Amino acid sequence: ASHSMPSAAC
Amino acid sequence: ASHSMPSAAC
Amino acid sequence: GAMGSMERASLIQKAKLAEQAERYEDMAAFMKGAVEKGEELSCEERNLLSVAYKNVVGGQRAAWRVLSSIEQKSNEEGSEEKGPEVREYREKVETELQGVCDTVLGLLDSHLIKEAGDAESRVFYLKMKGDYYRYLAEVATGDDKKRIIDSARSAYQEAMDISKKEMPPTNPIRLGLALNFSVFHYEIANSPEEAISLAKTTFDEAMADLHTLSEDSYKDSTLIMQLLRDNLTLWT
Amino acid sequence: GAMGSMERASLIQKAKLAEQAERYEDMAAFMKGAVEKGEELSCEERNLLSVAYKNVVGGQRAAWRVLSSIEQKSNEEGSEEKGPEVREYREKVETELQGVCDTVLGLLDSHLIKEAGDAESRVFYLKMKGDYYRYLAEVATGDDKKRIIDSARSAYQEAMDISKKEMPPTNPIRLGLALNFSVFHYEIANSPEEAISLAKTTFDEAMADLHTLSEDSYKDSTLIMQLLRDNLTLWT
Ligand SMILES: [Mg+2]
Ligand SMILES: [Mg+2]
Ligand SMILES: [Mg+2]
Ligand SMILES: [Mg+2]
Ligand SMILES: [Mg+2]
Ligand SMILES: [Mg+2]
Ligand SMILES: [Mg+2]
Ligand SMILES: [Mg+2]
Repeated sequence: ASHSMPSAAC
Repeated sequence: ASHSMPSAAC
Repeated sequence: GAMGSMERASLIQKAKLAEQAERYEDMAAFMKGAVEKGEELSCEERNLLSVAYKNVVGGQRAAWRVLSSIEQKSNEEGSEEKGPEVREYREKVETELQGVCDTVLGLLDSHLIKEAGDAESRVFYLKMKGDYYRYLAEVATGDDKKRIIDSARSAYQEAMDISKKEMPPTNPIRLGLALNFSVFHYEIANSPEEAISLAKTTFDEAMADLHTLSEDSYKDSTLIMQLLRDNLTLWT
Repeated sequence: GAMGSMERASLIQKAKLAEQAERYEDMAAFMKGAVEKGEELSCEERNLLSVAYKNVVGGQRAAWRVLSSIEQKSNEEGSEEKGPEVREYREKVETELQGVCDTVLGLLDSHLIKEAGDAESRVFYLKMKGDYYRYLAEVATGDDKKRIIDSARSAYQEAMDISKKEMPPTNPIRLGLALNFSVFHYEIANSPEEAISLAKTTFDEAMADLHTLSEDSYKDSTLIMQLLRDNLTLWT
């Protein structure tokens, strides 16, 4: 239910 | 886009 | 086989857990192991086998269509040459898809079809045979393409002949068979009129038999009838 | 490795095709092959590596949670004993998940982190290290659980220290790091107040730096800020 992020915009 | 079916209700 | 040491009942139990977990490659391996025990399959077990492999080959077919589209665009006029990689990777997914179809066909031939005597089991397996030859035909391009198409047609035709003699027009096996054979005619055999005729006749004969059904059977049959109507709307 | 004979550029090309086809196991194998060529990764290549493995481990984590829920229910009072199969199949998926995490950690340790000198690459890899120790901690129960949690904390802390010295408060790497470290505090470390404090401070410091950004950078940063706000809404 928590949000996480794998990428990082270039 | 066409529909097909794999199972058959018992 | 890697499932040879596991009990039949434990393989079935784990196939159901795998379905709940959306682990369809596992689900298919468990059901392959259960078939290889050599005993016939119950109705529920037949449906577990077909759902597992439908989900595996369905992901492969979706990937193959994306890759084939990119490959065809790269072969248009004005498109930049990018080397062998698109073709190679389409071939990789194709070969994996073919391997899955060959595995299912092999289970049917050794020995599910020959031991199926009741109409419900025999028709179910012959339909599956037609379906997996159909998936082979979607990617076929060489010397055996015609023979692959004819193998799908022959399995579907034998299933149709038994279903018309032994089952009512609302039976869900008979309806799903007719649905998938109509798709074969439209998408594989270049026979759209045969596809539309079969879908229409199947729908109308089922409508006239609904009055014989319980509420639960009516729900099962009308769900498949709606798919026939949705295809007729797409094709006409 | 099975990708050792393929050119670096062809592995990258195929990873992008695999992403379009939703073939994330293939995508991860192609990117593992590219890392093993020994050259540093560009920004775009780092994101391909992380998207591939996130999708693979994400399906494993979702399956593990379904199976763990069924296992815990079977251990309640009044629940029927059904044998070892639920535990066995949860263990199977767990061991596969652990294997994927160990593969990613091994790529980071041999040799991505030690060759990353710029802040953007070093912070990205240290964040990934914290993330894959976090996924190990979600399934850990034995003598090494505390040490697994501390390895995640230590990687996230080193990444935070570099990011605060070298990057603006709106940088998307810095924001995604803080987001995922806040999740670590809430879900792994039993530290909800630390989680809420970090998310709040990160959000407020980013808001005050948005005025420095182009329209495109503003869109990138505000997307991650919304995730911080959504977690704060769930946790308060
Ligand atoms: Mg993440
Ligand atoms: Mg089907
Ligand atoms: Mg036995
Ligand atoms: Mg390839
Ligand atoms: Mg028999
Ligand atoms: Mg080279
Ligand atoms: Mg198992
Ligand atoms: Mg360097």
